[PDB]
Amino acid sequence: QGRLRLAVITTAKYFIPRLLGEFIQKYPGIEVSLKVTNHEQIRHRMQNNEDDLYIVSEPPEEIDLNYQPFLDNPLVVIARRDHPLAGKSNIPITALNDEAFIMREKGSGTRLAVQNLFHRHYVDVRVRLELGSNEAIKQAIAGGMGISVLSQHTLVSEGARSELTILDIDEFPIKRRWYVANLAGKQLSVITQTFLDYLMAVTKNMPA
Amino acid sequence: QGRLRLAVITTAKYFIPRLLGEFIQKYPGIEVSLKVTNHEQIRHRMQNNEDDLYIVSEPPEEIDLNYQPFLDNPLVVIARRDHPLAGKSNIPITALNDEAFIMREKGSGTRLAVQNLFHRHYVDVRVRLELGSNEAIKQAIAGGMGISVLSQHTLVSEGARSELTILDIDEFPIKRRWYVANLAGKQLSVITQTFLDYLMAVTKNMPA
Repeated sequence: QGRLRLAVITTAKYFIPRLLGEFIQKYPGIEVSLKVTNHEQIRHRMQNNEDDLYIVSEPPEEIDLNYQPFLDNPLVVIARRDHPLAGKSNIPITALNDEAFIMREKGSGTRLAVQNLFHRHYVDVRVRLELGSNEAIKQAIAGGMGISVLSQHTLVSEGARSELTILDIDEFPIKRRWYVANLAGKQLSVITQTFLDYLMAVTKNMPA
Repeated sequence: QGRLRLAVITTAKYFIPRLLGEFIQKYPGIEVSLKVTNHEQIRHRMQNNEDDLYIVSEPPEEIDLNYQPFLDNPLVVIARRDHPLAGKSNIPITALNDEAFIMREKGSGTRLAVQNLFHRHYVDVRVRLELGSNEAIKQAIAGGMGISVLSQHTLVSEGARSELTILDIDEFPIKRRWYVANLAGKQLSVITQTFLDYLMAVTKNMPA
């Protein structure tokens, strides 16, 4: 028996549940409660010590954590397939200037990495939609409301008649990783420790 | 010009963005910030008066709101298509007893309606996964981790080789509606008022 409490960043909401399936067959006593949030909300969770484990791409600055990388999390430029640059290669990052660009909510680590990248490269995009969900943003792109940068893991749901496409823009993908983390020095439960080793083992040489 | 701040329940994250597309073409000055949450978190938003408009299915009890229904939000039983009851009709609600059943996070209105319905009907389900996201739950069902009850709006993404199926269980769908709401007596901005009328008009006799 036992409860495992996971908090994960938004982009891990498909992967982790799917991994839970094998895990839970292997340990039928174990209950799992999963919270899905953005990086800002997950810092608070960590500050109130709410969970056993946290999955993050960017470690919160003011929290002391142990962690291991287990999977790449490349962030890519997504557009609709009728975009004029769809299908083109070696697109300079300068081509993004003044493009209609949908942003995630404040507190998103996705947004903060895009902002840092654009600042670093003197890129100015035209933002009028701040949409607090990866799925909302994919819908907006599909409805012709612009391009965005999201985790490539969000495109795993896209099949068949997917309107979405990755633009091969320079400086992309934003190289980023998923980490499994716990409060530094925190004595981990045996359930927690078991999941952690399970996660590390199943992901060992896995691509994205 | 102007900013519109929308907070919506999780199940409205596909619909509303898609409706934003026509709206924003019509008013190119208008910036829209969208937050996506569950009912518990949206009560807090309302308590701190954070947004112009709120989309909810169940009005928070202790907040005084104006609101209008604009779209049905039927909650249905979802399983994987190899489920033994997949494809059967007039399934009594008693068939749910001891079924492996994935729940949403505490604070979900989806969860509270399922709990009320099951209590009312003396149904006990076997819960070991509490997954804080509709998408997480669809992934779990697809990976054979059980059945759940979600908004039918979450199945709009399912196409092609969808593993998911609606079980025709009695007492389902849970009849529920999306409402667009604002703090009672709150003087609405002209941007806000414009969106509201736009929403009401475009949804007027729309099915689900």
